[PDB]
Amino acid sequence: LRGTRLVVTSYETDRGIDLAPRQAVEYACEKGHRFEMPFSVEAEIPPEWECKVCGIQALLVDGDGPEEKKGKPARTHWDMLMERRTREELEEVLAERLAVLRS
Amino acid sequence: EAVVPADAVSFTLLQEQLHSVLDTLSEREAGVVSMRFGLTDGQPKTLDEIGKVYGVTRERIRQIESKTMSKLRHPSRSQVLRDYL
DNA sequence: AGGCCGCTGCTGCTCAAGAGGGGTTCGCGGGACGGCATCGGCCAATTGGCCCGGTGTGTCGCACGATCTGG
DNA sequence: CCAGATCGTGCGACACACCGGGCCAATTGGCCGATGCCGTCCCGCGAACCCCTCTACCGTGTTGAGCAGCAGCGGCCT
Repeated sequence: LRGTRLVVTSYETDRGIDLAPRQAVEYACEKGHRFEMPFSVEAEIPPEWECKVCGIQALLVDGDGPEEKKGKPARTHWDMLMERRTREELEEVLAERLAVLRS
Repeated sequence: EAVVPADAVSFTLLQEQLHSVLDTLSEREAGVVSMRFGLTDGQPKTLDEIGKVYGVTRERIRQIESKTMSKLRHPSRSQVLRDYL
């Protein structure tokens, strides 16, 4: 039989090569974890990353990251109740339930 | 995708034999060929980069490279390199 | 009648079904932009021709002439 | 005996040996400068590509052998 893992290789070595320049950017975690990351000089620095210690969101040493609201927390039972029913129906069922409870 | 030792040794021999053929060429010819194809470093530099070292014009770098290819692509130095292709 | 000391049996582990709505990919084209690639000239530059002008030194083509071996 | 091969010697030719002159042929090879087609990229639209959402007659159950530990029980002991 013949088989191949989807992996590519090159006839090439580490000796006798000059490495391109890189810059170390520092990131900090909420709990105090700090780490360094090497990036190419001809690169853009993203504002947010994941931590190398506890796998939580982390920002740069200098903070310039605001919050943009995401639109998909809506799903609850309350908003569906608003969508399905008007306020008067909820008020009258509420009044009936209080009446029977205090009865 | 397993490194076959025969293929690795063949490639190493090809790499060692390629430099010798460039050795018999003049200094400028071997230098410009190596820089253009990045044999020594792996980064193929532009014609202006090559001409900066020697100070010759871009067009000069264009011509000097062509003569080297004509020399190597001749029935006088091809035999040493025919097998590896 | 509970605690406890043994027996004895049992078990377990191991070796040989649609429909709608929406953001994103990519895939064709589609052309615009900038760039490098290809073709008449062109003259006065190193090597190498291509010789004049002298002899000499030394090979070769042949004349006079002596010695020697064979005929 | 003596005459040509071999060699001595001589005269000439002479194929260049020199080391120096004085111009030239061929043959350039660069890209000079001018002209032209292809690679890259930036949209432009559209086909598909993947994800999420909702539908209300109703309907209510998947072998042998060897060795060791634990549960039940007979029977003292208090």
